[PDB]
Amino acid sequence: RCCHPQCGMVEEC
Amino acid sequence: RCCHPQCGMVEEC
Amino acid sequence: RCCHPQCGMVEEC
Amino acid sequence: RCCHPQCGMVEEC
Amino acid sequence: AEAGITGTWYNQLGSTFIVTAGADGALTGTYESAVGNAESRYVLTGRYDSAPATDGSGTALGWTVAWKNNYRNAHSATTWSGQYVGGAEARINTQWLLTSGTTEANAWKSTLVGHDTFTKV
Amino acid sequence: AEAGITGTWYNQLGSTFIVTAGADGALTGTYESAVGNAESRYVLTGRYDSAPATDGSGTALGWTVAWKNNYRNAHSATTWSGQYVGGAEARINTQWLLTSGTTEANAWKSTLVGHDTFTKV
Amino acid sequence: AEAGITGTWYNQLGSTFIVTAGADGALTGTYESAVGNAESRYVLTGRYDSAPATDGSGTALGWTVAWKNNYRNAHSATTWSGQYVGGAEARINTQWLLTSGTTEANAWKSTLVGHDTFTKV
Amino acid sequence: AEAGITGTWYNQLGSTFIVTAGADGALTGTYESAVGNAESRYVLTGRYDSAPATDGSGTALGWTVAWKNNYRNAHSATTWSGQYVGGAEARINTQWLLTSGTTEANAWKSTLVGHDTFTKV
Repeated sequence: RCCHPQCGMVEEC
Repeated sequence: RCCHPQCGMVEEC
Repeated sequence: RCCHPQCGMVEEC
Repeated sequence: RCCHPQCGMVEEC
Repeated sequence: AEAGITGTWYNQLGSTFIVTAGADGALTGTYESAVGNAESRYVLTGRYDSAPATDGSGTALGWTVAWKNNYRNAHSATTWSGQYVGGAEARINTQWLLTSGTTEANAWKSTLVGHDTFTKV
Repeated sequence: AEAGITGTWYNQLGSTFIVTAGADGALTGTYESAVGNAESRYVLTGRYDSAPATDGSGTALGWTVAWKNNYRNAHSATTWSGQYVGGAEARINTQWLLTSGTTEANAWKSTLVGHDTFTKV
Repeated sequence: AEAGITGTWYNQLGSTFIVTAGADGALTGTYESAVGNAESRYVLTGRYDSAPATDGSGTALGWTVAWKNNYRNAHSATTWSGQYVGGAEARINTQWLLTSGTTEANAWKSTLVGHDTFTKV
Repeated sequence: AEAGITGTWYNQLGSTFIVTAGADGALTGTYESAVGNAESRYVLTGRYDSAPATDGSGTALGWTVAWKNNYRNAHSATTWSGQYVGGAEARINTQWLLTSGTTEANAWKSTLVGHDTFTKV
């Protein structure tokens, strides 16, 4: 879902 | 309080 | 280079 | 003219 | 869509805006602070995507209000840019820019930025 | 200065917009590419201060363009907010917000911000 | 103030930032997505008004985070600008700008704008 | 390009900032008036991408300046977000947000937005 550190990315995409 | 139309101004200041 | 109307896109990408 | 540090204010107004 | 956008919206700051969404992307209406008060009503005009994606994405739109009417003039204009999200909890999420007419020397501080969320209730 | 605003304007990115400023504060026109081909023309609507200050201040204005016409649809809308400055080197200094229709998950990255300077030459 | 700002803050998007407010206006800390995960932690540095007004106004502040650490690099940086409001319901209201490194041709779409509200709970 | 960023930069408003780019991605320096008098010098701190792409893209960065020093306090803070572009005509293209400490009632107009272009000449 989120692929950028800012939207809370936990695991890489 | 509000003196500009945007913050909901009702009566002039 | 430009793929959005705003940057002056002429032909679709 | 400039009364805020950002616009290069030198002397206070 | 057109049917979803047309109507009365309220922001979290005490403002009300009535808008009509035209079939071809036109947005027309009034932005007011208090009902029944001519001095607080302003014309608004804008545009919206009349054929949004069907993948669950919002509907892009934007509108402008010049803060002048037949009674007052704040020598400024605000533009709202955002998207309409339908549903039981429909709303319009926006970011806005308020630009005031200034002298050349004060041009650097002529624009304010903020955000408004409009709801049907 | 409706007479001052009405006409053709060019930005630094290669875009052209023709606008007509009504006496009532209305802005109507077309936003297109430098070439002007039919597929790249979009409707624009906005508002401006039709009675600006006379102390040398600029004229506040703003307009919106939804990126959809009869040929294409980019599911987005841009609003320009700024002021018109007349004179031998007249220009419209603006800051804009480009919002794209997105899913709730991508809403955080739905809006781009920038600035454009339009000149008559 | 210093005592009020120092600590752990949470935004409405799932991010956590731990910061320490220095006596002379320095802001230092870490911005992370998930606890106990080195790959999601980034350095943050900023400044705040260490002697705010006593008329009930907020405390102006701002900080930056470059999205690169010892494991990942998103070639971008975000700056948050806003103010701290103390009280039982203390929070930091901000507006942010995320700029990505781009080629000259894509510079026009290099910056995203948004807003975050951080709370202690 | 820490070597490329480190140095003295000038904007179009008459402001000067001296910065040192650390190998660790840190930006530290002083933001001052063209004159450079002691009362107009402010601390600046920020971050930058210390390992930018090699495809010709700019280097993302950002910094903050709280408008308080040992002589004055404007109860506000500005954050600049943008990218550094090297070369014979190197420059730092930015967009900024200036937030002032305000009461809850004036929070809606607490943030100004603009843009600055810094050059080495």
